[PDB]
Amino acid sequence: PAQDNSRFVIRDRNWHPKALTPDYKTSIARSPRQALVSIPQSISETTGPNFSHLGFGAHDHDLLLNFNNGGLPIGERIIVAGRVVDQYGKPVPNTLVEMWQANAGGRYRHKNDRYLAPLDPNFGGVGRCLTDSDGYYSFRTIKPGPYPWRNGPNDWRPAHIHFGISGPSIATKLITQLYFEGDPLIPMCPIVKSIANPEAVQQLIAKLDMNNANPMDCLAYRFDIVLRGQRKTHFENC
Amino acid sequence: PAQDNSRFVIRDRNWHPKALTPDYKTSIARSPRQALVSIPQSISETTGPNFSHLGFGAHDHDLLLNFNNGGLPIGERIIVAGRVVDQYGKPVPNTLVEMWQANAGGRYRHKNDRYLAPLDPNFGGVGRCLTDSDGYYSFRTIKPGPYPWRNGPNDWRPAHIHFGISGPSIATKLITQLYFEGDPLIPMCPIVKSIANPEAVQQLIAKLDMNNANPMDCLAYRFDIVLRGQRKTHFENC
Amino acid sequence: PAQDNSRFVIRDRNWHPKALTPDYKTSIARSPRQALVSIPQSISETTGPNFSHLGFGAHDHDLLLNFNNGGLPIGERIIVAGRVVDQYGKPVPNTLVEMWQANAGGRYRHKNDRYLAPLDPNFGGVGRCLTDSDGYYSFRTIKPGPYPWRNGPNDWRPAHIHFGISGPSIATKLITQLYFEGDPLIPMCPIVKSIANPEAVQQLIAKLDMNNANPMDCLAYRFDIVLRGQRKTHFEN
Amino acid sequence: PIELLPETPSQTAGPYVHIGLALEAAGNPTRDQEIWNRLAKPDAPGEHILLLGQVYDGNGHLVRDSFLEVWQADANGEYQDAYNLENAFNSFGRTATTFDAGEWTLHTVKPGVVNNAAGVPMAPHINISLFARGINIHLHTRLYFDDEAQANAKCPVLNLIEQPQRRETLIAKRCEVDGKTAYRFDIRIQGEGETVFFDF
Amino acid sequence: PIELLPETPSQTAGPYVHIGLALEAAGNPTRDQEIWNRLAKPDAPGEHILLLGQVYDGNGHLVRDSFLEVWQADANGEYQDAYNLENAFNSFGRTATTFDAGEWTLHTVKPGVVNNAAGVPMAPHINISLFARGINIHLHTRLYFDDEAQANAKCPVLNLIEQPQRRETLIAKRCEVDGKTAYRFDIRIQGEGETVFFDF
Amino acid sequence: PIELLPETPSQTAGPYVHIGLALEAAGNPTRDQEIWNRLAKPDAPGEHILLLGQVYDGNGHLVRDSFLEVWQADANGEYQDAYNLENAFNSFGRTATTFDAGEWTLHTVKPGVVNNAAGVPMAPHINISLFARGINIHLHTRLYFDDEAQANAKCPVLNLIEQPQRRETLIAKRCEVDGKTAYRFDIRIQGEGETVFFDF
Amino acid sequence: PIELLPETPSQTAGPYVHIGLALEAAGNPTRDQEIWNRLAKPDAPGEHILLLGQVYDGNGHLVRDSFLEVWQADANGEYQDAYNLENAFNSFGRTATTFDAGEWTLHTVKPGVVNNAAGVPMAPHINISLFARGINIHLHTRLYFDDEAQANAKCPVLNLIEQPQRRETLIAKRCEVDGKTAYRFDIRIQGEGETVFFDF
Ligand SMILES: [Fe+3]
Ligand SMILES: [Fe+3]
Ligand SMILES: [Fe+3]
Repeated sequence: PAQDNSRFVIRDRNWHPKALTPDYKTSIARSPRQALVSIPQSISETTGPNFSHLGFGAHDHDLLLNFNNGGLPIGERIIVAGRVVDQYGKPVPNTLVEMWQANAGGRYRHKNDRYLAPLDPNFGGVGRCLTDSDGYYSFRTIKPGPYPWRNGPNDWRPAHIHFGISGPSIATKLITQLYFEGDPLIPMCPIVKSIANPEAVQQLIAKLDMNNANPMDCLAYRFDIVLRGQRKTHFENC
Repeated sequence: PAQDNSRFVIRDRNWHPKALTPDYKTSIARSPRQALVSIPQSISETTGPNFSHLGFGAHDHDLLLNFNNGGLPIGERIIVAGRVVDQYGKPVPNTLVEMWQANAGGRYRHKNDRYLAPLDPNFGGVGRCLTDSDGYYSFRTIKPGPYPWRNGPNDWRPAHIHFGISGPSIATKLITQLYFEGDPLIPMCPIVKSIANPEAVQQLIAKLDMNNANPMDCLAYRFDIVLRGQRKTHFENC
Repeated sequence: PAQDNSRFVIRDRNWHPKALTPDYKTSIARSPRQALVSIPQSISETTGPNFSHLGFGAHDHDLLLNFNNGGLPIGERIIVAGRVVDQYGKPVPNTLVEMWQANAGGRYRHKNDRYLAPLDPNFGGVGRCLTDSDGYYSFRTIKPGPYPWRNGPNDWRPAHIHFGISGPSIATKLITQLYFEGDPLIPMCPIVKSIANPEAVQQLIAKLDMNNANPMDCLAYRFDIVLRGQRKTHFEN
Repeated sequence: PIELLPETPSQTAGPYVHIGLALEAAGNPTRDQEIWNRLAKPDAPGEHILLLGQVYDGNGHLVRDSFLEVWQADANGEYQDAYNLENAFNSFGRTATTFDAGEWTLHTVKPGVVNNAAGVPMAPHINISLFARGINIHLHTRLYFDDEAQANAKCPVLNLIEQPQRRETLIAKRCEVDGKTAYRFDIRIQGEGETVFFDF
Repeated sequence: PIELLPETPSQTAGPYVHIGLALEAAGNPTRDQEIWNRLAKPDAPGEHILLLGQVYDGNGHLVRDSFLEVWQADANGEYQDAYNLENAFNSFGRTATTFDAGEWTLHTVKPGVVNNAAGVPMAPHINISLFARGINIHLHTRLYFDDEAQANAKCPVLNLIEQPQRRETLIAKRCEVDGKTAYRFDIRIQGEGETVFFDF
Repeated sequence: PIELLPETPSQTAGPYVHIGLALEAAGNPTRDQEIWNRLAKPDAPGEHILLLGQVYDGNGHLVRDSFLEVWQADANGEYQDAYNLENAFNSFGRTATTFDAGEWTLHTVKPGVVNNAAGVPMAPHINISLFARGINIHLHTRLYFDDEAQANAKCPVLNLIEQPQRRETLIAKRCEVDGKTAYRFDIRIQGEGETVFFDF
Repeated sequence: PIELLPETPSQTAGPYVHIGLALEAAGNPTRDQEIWNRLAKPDAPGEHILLLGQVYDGNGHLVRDSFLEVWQADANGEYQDAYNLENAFNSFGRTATTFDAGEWTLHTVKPGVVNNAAGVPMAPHINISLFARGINIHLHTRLYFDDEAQANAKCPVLNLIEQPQRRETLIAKRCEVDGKTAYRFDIRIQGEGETVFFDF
């Protein structure tokens, strides 16, 4: 079973988005008004699930093939790849990376999405994988489209892929969104702008990666992820 | 019939791309090696077709509906709109604007395009319209995808829409390509870079136009076109 | 007989003042705490009154003569003029422009104003007009004085004239305040500073306009107004 | 991206708004023609109704300096933009709350049904814009009628309000005032029972 | 000072989180193996219990799109980190609230006591992380049990909450669902009865 | 100096130009009205002729993806600019070379003489603009006729070409296609026999 | 975009390349082991062949200072990367043109068929890299065999050459030299008959 043998660098909650960011309207009623209560790290927080023994399907990481109803999906073929490291630069191997997204026209395969852009019969928009022994992951997909949403009267999400990363503990687990280099919607989005620091926003922008493209086939984007720094315990209970 | 009653400002052939731009490989064998011969403007050059009496179909300007085989095309719904003016800033009304493009995945509906990205059964990729009495045009379409091509070993066109504009004379007729704001492929493309002046390249980049969007429906891009300046004749044959 | 044939550019509510701006104390209890609900434009929102056949009195635009009780008002004689356009630069003709203001000493002609600066027996402080066919309006008035108010313990409004503009629809209707070039009170005012963007504040500052003055008579200020951009509908169902 | 000229920013109407926009309510002399709270002469077609209401702040206290503008269809569901005091009906009017009269009134007819831009009927409504000291940019709302329950349930605008409980804030309550049909429409700017406000 | 690489910033999970992380709850086809809400096979050691709850926003309305992750010790006070659908017990699981099912459920065993880093026993607890549209960074809380009052009163983590009234928000209420032992743990994100949320 | 707005820069038409401008040549469905290669209805005034040609690159290989626009006077020396598919004669048309049809054709009448701006007669000619993959800005040329030798020798435009050998590149060769009067006008973009291209 | 470390840029090998890379050809003493032009000992499996050729510049003159590197499969279609002078066969070799010997030679076996990355057979070929003074970055080509016509017609690499006439430049001509099977492969760097050069 799991053991308490490490500590995680405390989060900077001014680098992350704050809870109450009223231009993102849903945050108004879904943000605590009381202060978070700080607690010391124990085995409860410094451990978490490892997914090495989860059984993955052959196409779990390949959105071009994992919703195959007779053809390929329509849209911009891309590899999305990167490395997961911690704040000390140490790779995070064998960690669970999950992703989900809309299709090329900004439509999600969910009942609650009634956007008039059509569903793609050969696209589901869901992927998962484990990072390899050196911390790298990769997915193949189509570039999602932007889409409108009921925030302000003319608000549009930039194209994005939702990500979740487990990391070594429940203290490291993160959900975020990947945006794409140059997208003119990024500066305009109240969800992006829930992050107050422009340098932090830049950390969510995937870069075009021609070096990793398959010529005559698909482009590639690079999205590196940084989880909380992990260190050994030192001088505790003495 | 047509009359010779105007002159057109001479083209700047260092603003336009030159014929021989060898990084665009096909230009090597398709560029003249002799100098162009300059000739004075006559009725032959200063007149041209007007298309006010061409019969347009109801959906000729609407690529979401003009290849309707049972559904909407997949991809990012956009309006592409703008104004055609001449170099003196005078609007160019009732002028023919034609456009063609790939689908959301960078595939053209042409036999010679064997890119593995699929065709969209509800997308044809061809539009036309006339500018209105104040020089404005508009199309509705899906944003085309980038695509690979057999130039260098890993070359990719930025997303683009091909345009042709007639203008008042055969001297003004132009074919060009529209690119999209922020696309990281633009600086890398040898066809874009056939244009030597970076300021000229910027004239081909359509800007995101939130003001012209249909909320909850489609985004919009603005692409203004400038044709050669037209003036009256003066002090000729005297 | 009004028709739904146009759409108006969505407002930038970070350019406008937000509702909750606590240094302006009254806003604390008069600001919604729930998000505004966005709704699509319909004929309800994209139409509005046209006042072309409202009957104006001869001096409705002339505050030097419209409260005449035996003489002229005391204070700095000024013309206040400008153009109303939309965000596309299109003039807004035949639109209703209403204004109200304090007298030269910062006193309003309202029972609730108990400021010790006296009323002026020949000044009422109220005007209205229509923009002309090219979008231009003009008023003649006296420059209002600043005045103290019960916000912080030593708060003073910069000299200002209140404005209301109808525009082509209820979606374009606007109330605002005009301030005067160079007034050192402007950067200190919590009502001015309800507007977060300093470039937006600058849009409320009327410029001295010597070109439009009547020599030996009155000065002039220019205050241009921009209403929401109007466009035709396109590709709707 | 394309950036147009910025709109002139809003400012509060302030405590003396009535001297400029509600002269009778300010206790000041009026001009020959004023835009006020009688949208319908007695001879106008449709059901003649009295509307009245009070405005409350976030501490539950009366707002005694508000200024309201209203815009509504005639009884046949047509907006009448040609404003004229000689008209039997005008689609536009103004009212106010003051220190002497904390309850605003409107004299109008019940508006007919108007379709939205997609051709879907909206329930009968009056569009309201609310101005006052402390309000930096005016608040938009709609007054619907409690005796139009079926129509209200199907209104595409009401149905954009996510919570049924909040839809209730826009429904005016039918009553009788001096034998005449009336509806009360109270507005709560902030807090418990906060009125839905719109952006468009 | 020493500045490390910044952590990738959080963003909301958004309204379609279920398509990625709760496929069955999304009504979409599942993969052969999914991480879900049954932590214990029937023969896992310990007292088998159902956990359930509803999530409320600051207006007292149900959150019908939440996603929850849980982490708990097994009945013997051991954290089982080698996730496997063949395990008798997994310390990790996932659940959700949806339009059809506004109440989340978890099938588990009552956790055993684990010590904090100073060797002081913590009361039996489930670690919970809450994600949803409108939540920009996930909220951490703990579920404790109302029939562990003696242990709860001595828990070094509960005792970091300054006010006893707030400690009460973390105590799940024993009940019976279909006749079987259950504990209800409602979460109130904002306002009256606001649930304690942790940083660590 | 005075600098006007710069002209939008040209780009190649690319290999799929036909899908936009030559739909029938592309093998795709056509619209009700298309601008194509039949300038003259059978009863148009003048001598009815076929024009045809092939386009060669600098290696002497066929260009199998070109697109050509033409502009010519009618038989009476008048430019008919009011384009209409119902016209007896249109001065404008389009043609193309393709994988299946490497040789372009045009059905027209022999143009009448028009004067230049100084009043000097130009020899009968067709104005041609050539577009294709590899051509960054279209190439302008003129097609003259080998049976107008006297007029050609006096043409003020042909005489701006310094070398007689180069003038020969613009002279189309009379021939017969299916027994009918035709002129062949091959274009050599580069190298030996390079066709004269104009700037104006 | 992502930018990696730039590759070290190429420079010409220059006129004295043989002193470093072709010592015997330079007329200088050799070391105990040299990489040279005998890929196959007489005992190696496969058809033993002599390859020879001359290299020409754009004026049709002999290049008398070239250096060539070759890479080919063995007779069974396997590349042998473990270079050793004790091997009966090595996949790699070097040759040169010099002032005394303008015609390079190679002693090898005919390579077997190798599939491309998509599993499609390529025709038998030798990969060649050409270096010399005046050549700033080496030129890549392939030597195919005129007695493999059927295979050559189907080669997915040959078929990427748009013009059939240019494909002919890569086909070596079978002959006999002193009774032994040989093929001549001349390279024309520039102009008439210019050899196809590849990028990959
Ligand atoms: Fe004031
Ligand atoms: Fe999303
Ligand atoms: Fe293209």
